[PDB]
Amino acid sequence: TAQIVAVTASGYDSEKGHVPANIADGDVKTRWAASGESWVQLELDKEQSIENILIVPFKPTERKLKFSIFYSNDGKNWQPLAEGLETSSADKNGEKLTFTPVTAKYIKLDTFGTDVNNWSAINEIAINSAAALPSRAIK
Ligand SMILES: [Ca+2]
Repeated sequence: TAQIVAVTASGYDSEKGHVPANIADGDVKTRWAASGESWVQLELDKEQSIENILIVPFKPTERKLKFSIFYSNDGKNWQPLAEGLETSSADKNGEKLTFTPVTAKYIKLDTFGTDVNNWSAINEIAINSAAALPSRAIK
């Protein structure tokens, strides 16, 4: 996987400490969570080729997360990989999202809550994962 060196976000659940770094700590038991329309931004160690994103949303069989994914080299000007996606509720395995490869230093997810409530909660994200999951092409 591509090294995530820094994570930032619009906000987070500070009472439970569901901080942005939890999205990239390699532990599916910790999560980032924020309410309302939110965003979480992943900075890689360098600009590099991106071919997949692994997303492990919280309570996936109960809650489908609505989100969009953007990429950038400067962290200021964004291009979409896909907009208005929902995560699957089929199982608890996460999903491997695929797309025409791009070059990026930053990946940003703009999130819109779930079909259950207005929290966005993600256990883990990884970039260029080898997870043994079927490819879900997103655009
Ligand atoms: Ca985590």
